[PDB]
Amino acid sequence: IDKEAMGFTYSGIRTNGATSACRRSGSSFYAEMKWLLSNTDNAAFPQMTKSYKNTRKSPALIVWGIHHSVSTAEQTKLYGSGNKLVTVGSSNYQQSFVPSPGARPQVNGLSGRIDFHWLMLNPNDTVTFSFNGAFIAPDRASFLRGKSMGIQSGVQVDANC
Amino acid sequence: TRKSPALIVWGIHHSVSTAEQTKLYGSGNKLVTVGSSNYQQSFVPSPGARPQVNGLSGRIDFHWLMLNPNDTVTFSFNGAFIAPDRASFLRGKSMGIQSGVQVDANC
Amino acid sequence: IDKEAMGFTYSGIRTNGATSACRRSGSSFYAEMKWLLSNTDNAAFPQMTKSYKN
Amino acid sequence: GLLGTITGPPQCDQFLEFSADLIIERREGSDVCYPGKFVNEEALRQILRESGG
Ligand SMILES: *[C@@H]1O[C@H](CO)[C@@H](O)[C@H](O)[C@H]1NC(C)=O
Ligand SMILES: *[C@@H]1O[C@H](CO)[C@@H](O)[C@H](O)[C@H]1NC(C)=O
Ligand SMILES: [Ca+2]
Ligand SMILES: [Ca+2]
Repeated sequence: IDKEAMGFTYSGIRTNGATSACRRSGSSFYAEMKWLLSNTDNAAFPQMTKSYKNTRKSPALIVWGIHHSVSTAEQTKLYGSGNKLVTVGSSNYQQSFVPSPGARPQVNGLSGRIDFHWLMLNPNDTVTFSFNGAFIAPDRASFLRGKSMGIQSGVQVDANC
Repeated sequence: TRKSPALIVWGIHHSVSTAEQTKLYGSGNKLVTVGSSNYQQSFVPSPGARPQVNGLSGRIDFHWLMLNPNDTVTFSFNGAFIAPDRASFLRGKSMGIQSGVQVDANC
Repeated sequence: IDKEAMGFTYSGIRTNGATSACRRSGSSFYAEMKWLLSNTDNAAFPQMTKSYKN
Repeated sequence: GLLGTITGPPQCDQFLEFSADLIIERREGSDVCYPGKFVNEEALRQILRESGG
């Protein structure tokens, strides 16, 4: 894959969400993603709308995420009191999203859960994100390279044979 | 009424602005709950900004269902609903093909 | 199939939900399900969380 | 488009009650007129293909 920046800009919110799960130099997050939060704790999350166009000549993999917190309190803590909606939209896509906060068995200590979706953005098309919280945002879009073959194994690699 | 299954088709209008959804069907949440003896589903509009295809950034998506004989399909809705005026029925046998050449009636 | 209890207990709501469709000793329900109704009519169903481990 | 014979966009006015032994889809076919798609669309395509109309 070849990654390409999507050109998104945010003001009035945070952009440096992190957790003990994704540990880099201390707490961090997904490299090609950006956790978005209300500017301060329990603050208000503004209604935002961001767009990206596939300017290249092959389809573009667009991956976003929804954060179903463990507690409705954590959801108001991060994104703010009030209902939260995410409407992804392209020419082939037309989907809303809503965080369903609820306890889940502790996986990496966090009972919240992130749902990763994806779509193929046709060349010259645009993907539109409209959101006001609980939205893990894409930073770079992925593009395919060439031909390969996917194998799963459990033995050494050997370049001699 | 007939003795062969019926093709019922409805549609949901996912608008561009939540204001457009209020302008048309009124504010508040909208819900369509198609029901039959075989089919229990439910549909909700998703108003949000989209690239404009043929102009209107709104989107009307269509769903379908096969209603058995003597059976009844029940729609329950309060907006953002594209309604079926006529049902569709199948006539018999045919061959579905996909081509890009002429049609020779003589061969 | 072998059935083993899941150890779920509730309060502040009802557990005796039944209907004329599942007929037994009168109106009943599913033997392995428990229809959770609010404690009384229109009483708020309290938010709950229950867990079972295999 | 084959699915347009059910809903009835303006391109499909001639085929709302069509009857055929051989149905020929073309690339230029469009199932729709106001932006939108069909849900489970190939399943229904495959049905109308052998529908005889
Ligand atoms: C996208 O559309 C514009 C306007 O029609 C056109 O100039 C451009 O070449 C298109 N892009 C591609 C990759 O065809
Ligand atoms: C339903 O079945 C009954 C069988 O007694 C029949 O008389 C009736 O015509 C049927 N109706 C439809 C709509 O198929
Ligand atoms: Ca580069
Ligand atoms: Ca036992």
